[PDB]
Amino acid sequence: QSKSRKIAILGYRSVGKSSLTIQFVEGQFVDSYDPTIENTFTKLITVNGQEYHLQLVDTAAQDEYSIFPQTYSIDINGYILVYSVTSIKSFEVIKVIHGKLLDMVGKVQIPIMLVGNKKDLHMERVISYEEGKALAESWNAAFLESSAKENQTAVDVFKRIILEAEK
Ligand SMILES: Nc1nc2c(ncn2[C@@H]2O[C@H](COP(=O)(O)OP(=O)(O)OP(=O)(O)O)[C@@H](O)[C@H]2O)c(=O)[nH]1
Ligand SMILES: [Mg+2]
Repeated sequence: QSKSRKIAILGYRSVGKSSLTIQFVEGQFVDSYDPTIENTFTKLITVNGQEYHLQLVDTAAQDEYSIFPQTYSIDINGYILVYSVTSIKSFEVIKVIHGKLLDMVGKVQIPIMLVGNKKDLHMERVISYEEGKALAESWNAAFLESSAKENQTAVDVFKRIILEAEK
């Protein structure tokens, strides 16, 4: 009765894939990392009374040239696509990533959500809320903005991808 989830987090370099994950897992914010290394965390959380066993695959940076597999993994229960509100490139890239992710997964019922991270960097935003939101809507995906400095926003990200898979 203790549910299980493997979640993959995707996106361009330095968008905050690791920071969000670490903030959600260890409750702290970090200034540096090992960019091209894949990392996997385990985290237990109770969402609405139900206990979930979480595996979080913090993938290495990908761009428009990264190879996406042609076939999905059964054991992966959902995908978080991250970009930074401070980087146009990361936004262009997350669209390419969604594209290649959709080729890989086909019609299979595995949730994909979109996260615009670094919302706390007000003076460096180059992507509006409406643009991320409308992109997500065009994908029939969920959308949140987040800051890896703000624990509750990282919580809301993972909670939402879990809830999508229950839908
Ligand atoms: N202010 C602010 N800085 C952030 C936020 N998220 C990440 N950063 C910073 O952005 C830089 C990149 O963060 P990472 O978590 O390493 O990004 P990443 O997606 O894991 O990048 P790769 O591992 O290279 O793929 C780091 O210096 C972080 O401290 C955020 O939400 N707000
Ligand atoms: Mg990473």
